[PDB]
Amino acid sequence: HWGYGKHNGPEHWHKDFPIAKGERQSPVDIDTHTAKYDPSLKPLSVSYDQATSLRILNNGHAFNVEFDDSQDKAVLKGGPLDGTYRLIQFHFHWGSLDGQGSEHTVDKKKYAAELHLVHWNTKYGDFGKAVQQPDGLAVLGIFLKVGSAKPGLQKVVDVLDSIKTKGKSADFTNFDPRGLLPESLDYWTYPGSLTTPPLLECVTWIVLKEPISVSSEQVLKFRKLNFNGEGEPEELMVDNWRPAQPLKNRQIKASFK
Ligand SMILES: Cc1cc(C)n(C(=O)CCNc2ccc(S(N)(=O)=O)cc2)n1
Ligand SMILES: [Zn+2]
Repeated sequence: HWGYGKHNGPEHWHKDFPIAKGERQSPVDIDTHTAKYDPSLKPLSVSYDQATSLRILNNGHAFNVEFDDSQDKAVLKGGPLDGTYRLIQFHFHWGSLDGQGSEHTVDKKKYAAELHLVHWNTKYGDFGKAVQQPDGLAVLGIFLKVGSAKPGLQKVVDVLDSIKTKGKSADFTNFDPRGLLPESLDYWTYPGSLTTPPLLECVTWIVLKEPISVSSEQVLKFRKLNFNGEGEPEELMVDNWRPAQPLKNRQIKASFK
């Protein structure tokens, strides 16, 4: 099965998922000089005040913080989006070292990690139908750099020892994802894909320019997670990021000058 190893990593995915070599794959490098400011882009509207987290899961590739998406609660709208998108889960991608881990890059700069807040377009009724549509998902991407701790991340960090290995989950209620948001909502946007199999070309990417800082200790705890299941040889969950993919016939737009 696919993963983040030397024999099943990103360069192999196209054999089972040949959309891997498609026209709108993610992530990409954001060349900041050639992204154009688009004055028609709107401010991003992030409304997380009623978000209801339920559970955190080690799925063997990352951990997902899952949300109850059965009511109109935690929604993303505005920005480049038409309509409204409901938060279903967030997760991260990170490195074995501070100098790598992000999926998107900025003028080739790799950040230590990247947070993905995943939302589905309500007009398609559920996530599984949304991923079949070219405007089905909106993923809010936020870079992480190592410096001062992020207080709003610590609750996630401290539950990780309970979900060390693949297939483990833990209750995770009352987590407020507003505590993971940078001060500024300036962003870049482009049409792309899921960054893990099935690599479906269903995402409007919204990547914030301002990173959040987390401490070394916080990322170090991400790096103690395991890709393996309990009772199997330990494989640390590190370097769970896909490299930048060809931009092809796409424009990256900036919300800001
Ligand atoms: C029920 C159902 C049906 C499909 C195709 N699912 C996923 O694709 C699961 C993977 N979802 C996913 C993958 C990558 C990303 S990312 N890394 O591009 O944000 C976000 C969500 N789930
Ligand atoms: Zn992701």
